Amino acid sequence: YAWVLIAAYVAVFVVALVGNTLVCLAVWRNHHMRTVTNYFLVNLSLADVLATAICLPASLLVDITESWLFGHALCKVIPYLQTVSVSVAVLTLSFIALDRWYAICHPLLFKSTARRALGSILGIWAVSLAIMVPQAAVMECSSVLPELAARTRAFSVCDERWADDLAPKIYHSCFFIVTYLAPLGLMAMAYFQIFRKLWGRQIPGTTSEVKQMRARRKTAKMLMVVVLVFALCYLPISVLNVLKRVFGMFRQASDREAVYAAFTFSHWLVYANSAANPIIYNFLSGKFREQFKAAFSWWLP
Ligand SMILES: CCCCCCCC/C=C\CCCCCCCC(=O)O[C@H](COC(=O)CCCCCCCCCCCCCCC)COP(=O)(O)OC[C@@H](O)CO
Ligand SMILES: CCN(Cc1cccnc1)C(=O)CN(c1ccc(OC)nc1)S(=O)(=O)c1ccccc1C
Ligand SMILES: CCCCCCCCS[C@@H]1O[C@H](CO)[C@@H](O)[C@H](O)[C@H]1O
Ligand SMILES: CCCCCCCCS[C@@H]1O[C@H](CO)[C@@H](O)[C@H](O)[C@H]1O
Ligand SMILES: CCCCCCCCS[C@@H]1O[C@H](CO)[C@@H](O)[C@H](O)[C@H]1O
Ligand SMILES: CCCCCCCCS[C@@H]1O[C@H](CO)[C@@H](O)[C@H](O)[C@H]1O
Ligand SMILES: CCCCCCCCS[C@@H]1O[C@H](CO)[C@@H](O)[C@H](O)[C@H]1O
Ligand SMILES: CCCCCCCCS[C@@H]1O[C@H](CO)[C@@H](O)[C@H](O)[C@H]1O
Ligand SMILES: CCCCCCCCS[C@@H]1O[C@H](CO)[C@@H](O)[C@H](O)[C@H]1O
Ligand SMILES: CCCCCCCCS[C@@H]1O[C@H](CO)[C@@H](O)[C@H](O)[C@H]1O
Ligand SMILES: CCCCCCCCS[C@@H]1O[C@H](CO)[C@@H](O)[C@H](O)[C@H]1O
Ligand code: NA
Repeated sequence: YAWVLIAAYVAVFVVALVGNTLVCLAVWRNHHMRTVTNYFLVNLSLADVLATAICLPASLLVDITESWLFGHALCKVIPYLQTVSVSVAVLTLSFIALDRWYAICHPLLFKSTARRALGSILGIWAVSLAIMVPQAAVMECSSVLPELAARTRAFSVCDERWADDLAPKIYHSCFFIVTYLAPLGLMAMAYFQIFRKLWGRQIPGTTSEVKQMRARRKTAKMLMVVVLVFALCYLPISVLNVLKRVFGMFRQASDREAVYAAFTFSHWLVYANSAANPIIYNFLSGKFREQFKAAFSWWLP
């Protein structure tokens, strides 16, 4: 099953790096692509490239070897970068939802500009980089057999170190709510209201307002799919983390094989999400589809 896992990780790594570079390039090279949503979708691609390039190979080696082969320093740095990336992704999706909700449901309160989106993007990185410092603090690299640590990294493990049994329960309950449940629950409600507004009863006297509304339905439909695919890809890892850290599950040696498989699939799924988003844009955005088609047909075959 290791060949199947390596191949799946290789496929995801290649599709994510190519797909996400194409998203960044399409927006950078084309003025018509520089919309508020597409600036945030570029930020999602930057967070997804950070995870794919630096964290995906380390995660594939842990899932294959059942050991940490990158030393003490990277045992703090790689978990930190993976968590920062999840925070940038979820906060980016939250700010898109917020932008679309105000623009469509409450149009005359806040100004939606590309320059304000760049300020929001910097804020997302500033917040994500700071709130994940406690995650890096608890990461520790230890050898299961101390007397062999000097000759091999085979029996070395990277894991969280907690001084008491209550602190990880409080921390991981907050982690789940902040990185998954509260932003996705709020986004679901925002998109339900956007759905009712865009697909609801047409108000008469609207100007050739008609074009923006048609364009908005296409974008909202795409964004709802991105949010639903994010919710599904991050559901196993989020649930497994809570059950392990808060409810003290998966500690029995008899279950080792079932637990290994479930956690390994949940780790791959996170990375599969970085590969999924450019594929979603290709099928649900004629603008991105046109750019990707140009990239594979004449920019470079
Ligand atoms: C750390 C977080 C950081 C992220 C922060 C950024 C997150 C920003 C994301 C999006 C911004 C947009 C938010 C807008 C949310 C809009 C919420 C909303 O209005 O829906 C309500 C449903 O409530 C309801 O009964 C349902 C009540 C909630 C159900 C409980 C599930 C909890 C999951 C989530 C809980 C989070 C709460 C956060 C607490 C501060 C009322 O609808 P209503 O009837 O008018 O009909 C709808 C339709 O028919 C209108 O045409
Ligand atoms: C507390 C963080 N967490 C929960 C979580 C909920 C939702 C989204 N991501 C992570 C974990 O499961 C723990 N971690 C994890 C493991 C593999 C992986 O593959 C996508 N993703 C995250 S970790 O601290 O970032 C870590 C730990 C040890 C080795 C490598 C890494 C990246
Ligand atoms: C091709 C690039 C893909 C890798 C993704 C990483 C993007 C860099 S985010 C960057 O992190 C810095 C931390 O020092 C902050 O100073 C910046 O304000 C913030 O914007
Ligand atoms: C200049 C001030 C303009 C801002 C005034 C806000 C008007 C409140 S509308 C209110 O908004 C909610 C969220 O969309 C819906 O759930 C409700 O059903 C709907 O009645
Ligand atoms: C819990 C929320 C944490 C996410 C951090 C982002 C905070 C918003 S930054 C702020 O956003 C404005 C528009 O939103 C821009 O006009 C500004 O120039 C910029 O500085
Ligand atoms: C922009 C904010 C940058 C700081 C993020 C830290 C990245 C992991 S390095 C690591 O951080 C730990 C505390 O988190 C400490 O135990 C170590 O001394 C230090 O080597
Ligand atoms: C807002 C954060 C809320 C986190 C929820 C923590 C619940 C974990 S189980 C709970 O933990 C206690 C301390 O270990 C024990 O006294 C109880 O017997 C046990 O049932
Ligand atoms: C704070 C974030 C992490 C915690 C989320 C898990 C909530 C579990 S509550 C759970 O609901 C069940 C429903 O059937 C009851 O049977 C149980 O008695 C009760 O334990
Ligand atoms: C959405 C992610 C949060 C998980 C919510 C599902 C409810 C958790 S069932 C959990 O099962 C354990 C083993 O029987 C017990 O220790 C706990 O009492 C019980 O609560
Ligand atoms: C979105 C998916 C959420 C799934 C949450 C899983 C929580 C189930 S834990 C555990 O499972 C056992 C099955 O045998 C039951 O006997 C126990 O009563 C229960 O505590
Ligand atoms: C904001 C508060 C959030 C509270 C969510 C905790 C749900 C309590 S279920 C209860 O407690 C422990 C897990 O918390 C488990 O060890 C037990 O098996 C289970 O029966
Ligand atoms: Na992602």
